[PDB]
Amino acid sequence: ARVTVQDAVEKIGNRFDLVLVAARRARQMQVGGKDPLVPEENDKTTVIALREIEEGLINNQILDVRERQEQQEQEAAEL
Amino acid sequence: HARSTGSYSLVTQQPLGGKAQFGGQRFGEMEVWALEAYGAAYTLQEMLTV
Amino acid sequence: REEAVVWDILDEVIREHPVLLNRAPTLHRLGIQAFEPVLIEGKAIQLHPLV
Amino acid sequence: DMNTDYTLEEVGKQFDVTRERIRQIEAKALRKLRHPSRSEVLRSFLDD
DNA sequence: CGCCGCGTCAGACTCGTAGGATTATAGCATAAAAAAGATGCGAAAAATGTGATCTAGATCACATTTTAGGCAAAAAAG
DNA sequence: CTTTTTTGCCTAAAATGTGATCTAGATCACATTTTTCGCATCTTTTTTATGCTATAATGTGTGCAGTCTGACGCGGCG
Repeated sequence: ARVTVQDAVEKIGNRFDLVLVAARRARQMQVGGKDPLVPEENDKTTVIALREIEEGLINNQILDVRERQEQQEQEAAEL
Repeated sequence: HARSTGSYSLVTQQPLGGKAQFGGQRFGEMEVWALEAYGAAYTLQEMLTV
Repeated sequence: REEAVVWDILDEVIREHPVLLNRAPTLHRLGIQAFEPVLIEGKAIQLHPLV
Repeated sequence: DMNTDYTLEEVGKQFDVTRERIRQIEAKALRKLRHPSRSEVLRSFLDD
């Protein structure tokens, strides 16, 4: 997955989509501090973004669902 | 030469040139046309502005 | 001071931190590229020759 | 933490007219602080 | 209509190298405005001075009590 | 049997313990003389805005460009 960004575009369909959503996710990981799912293996967040996108775990859709559910529950618990 | 961060211009606040004064490296605009053909809007933004 | 940890950390960071590459004239799109870093004991960038 | 400069008598009325026991409390605060308690983090700014 | 004169305005990119300017041109006098002190005003605020409140160790001839070991003789070893 | 080593005694002797009873120390919130400071005067002191000088004097160029050039506009230019 390191030198090759190939599988990520046959999964999604676009370079631009994978780059954008990956920068999003690993910004929520770089500064937000959420955990990974696939093992870490001592490499900067870029690899883990690419890998998580490569297996069928994260995508803009699933990011939307996760942030939706957690924020809705946040609004709920605030009251 | 390398240039991390240092002096800037005065009218334009822009990094300078020349290793003698710790010069940033200019990019011609055709280097920009490159990522026009790639589409790197955020790197574009970066190197334009900040 | 040049502590060894400086370099240990630097190798630690430089991992997976990609970089750009520019010759002039950047006439067409491929007159610049983007590679992964690897460090060297000298003031002389190496590169893959074929390009 | 203000745009202000308060040093004297106004304080005397807001809190206590006493003025030079405040000086004694300057000596206090140095003693509370200077004796190596929190000096070490200042001394990195000593080179400033 | 089909010229003619004339003018306008473009001339591939990212680096490096040196410091650097010159001519001549009137004179005096006045009254005004703004710059360095002294003075001074000895003022605001650090020192000094009010007297009554408190307190932890300090004492000497006793009574033990340890030290204190100097001798000599009792006991242990040569 | 003689030596020495030990302890206990003699014999002289320092160290321990009574606490009761003061006494010089230090506190302690608040008024006074000194620093020498800051803005208004003077007060010079320098500097600066302004004002005249009565033989006589009457049209530049001033140092350069080396003239790019091909196409197209546009005013003419007929």
